[PDB]
Amino acid sequence: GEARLEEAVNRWVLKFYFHEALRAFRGSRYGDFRQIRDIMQALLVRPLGKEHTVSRLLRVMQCLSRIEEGENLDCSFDMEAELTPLESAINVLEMIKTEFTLTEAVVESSRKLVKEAAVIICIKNKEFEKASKILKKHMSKDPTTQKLRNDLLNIIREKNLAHPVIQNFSYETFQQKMLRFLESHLDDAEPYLLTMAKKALK
Amino acid sequence: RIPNYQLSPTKL
Repeated sequence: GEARLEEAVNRWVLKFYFHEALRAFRGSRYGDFRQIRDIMQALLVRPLGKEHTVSRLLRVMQCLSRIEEGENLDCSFDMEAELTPLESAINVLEMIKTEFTLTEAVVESSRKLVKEAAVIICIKNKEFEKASKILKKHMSKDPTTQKLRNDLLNIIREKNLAHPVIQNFSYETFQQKMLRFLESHLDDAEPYLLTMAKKALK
Repeated sequence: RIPNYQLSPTKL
């Protein structure tokens, strides 16, 4: 009887902090995003009613969590093996790929940026063997990447961390592009507790 | 849903 009413507010509390996380993520305020992430992670264990609306946002939160820590190779979300958080965002984007029922036309353009980021970040951290592994296992070998696909290995062979290709890559615009992509496939409905807090403090 | 939608990393 009371289990649903707990599940009801649990969805509410979960969807409120998912909104504040994107809003903090959009403003490049990853400290509060990381704090809010831990709150949502603590809600994962709680009874959340099986609603497809929250499963979609949890996967979006999964991807953005791995991107925010994508420059920190001293941690791994898929801990069973050792996968850089950007390799982690690749598999999550592939789980977002199937469950969100997307045509690959809209997805593959974003999967370019993540696989590109997964290799470049490994280059800037001087783990050159790691970069080429992601480079062969995930990079497309299609024409659009063929210019950059050939560009990266040459740098990894030369250990040329000063190549413009590596230093023109800005991680901030990479995250923000991944945000509006993942966010465009969710609806901007205002969370119920945010509306209900607006009425009280007025 | 504890590692099903894992949001937090694990420091190596």
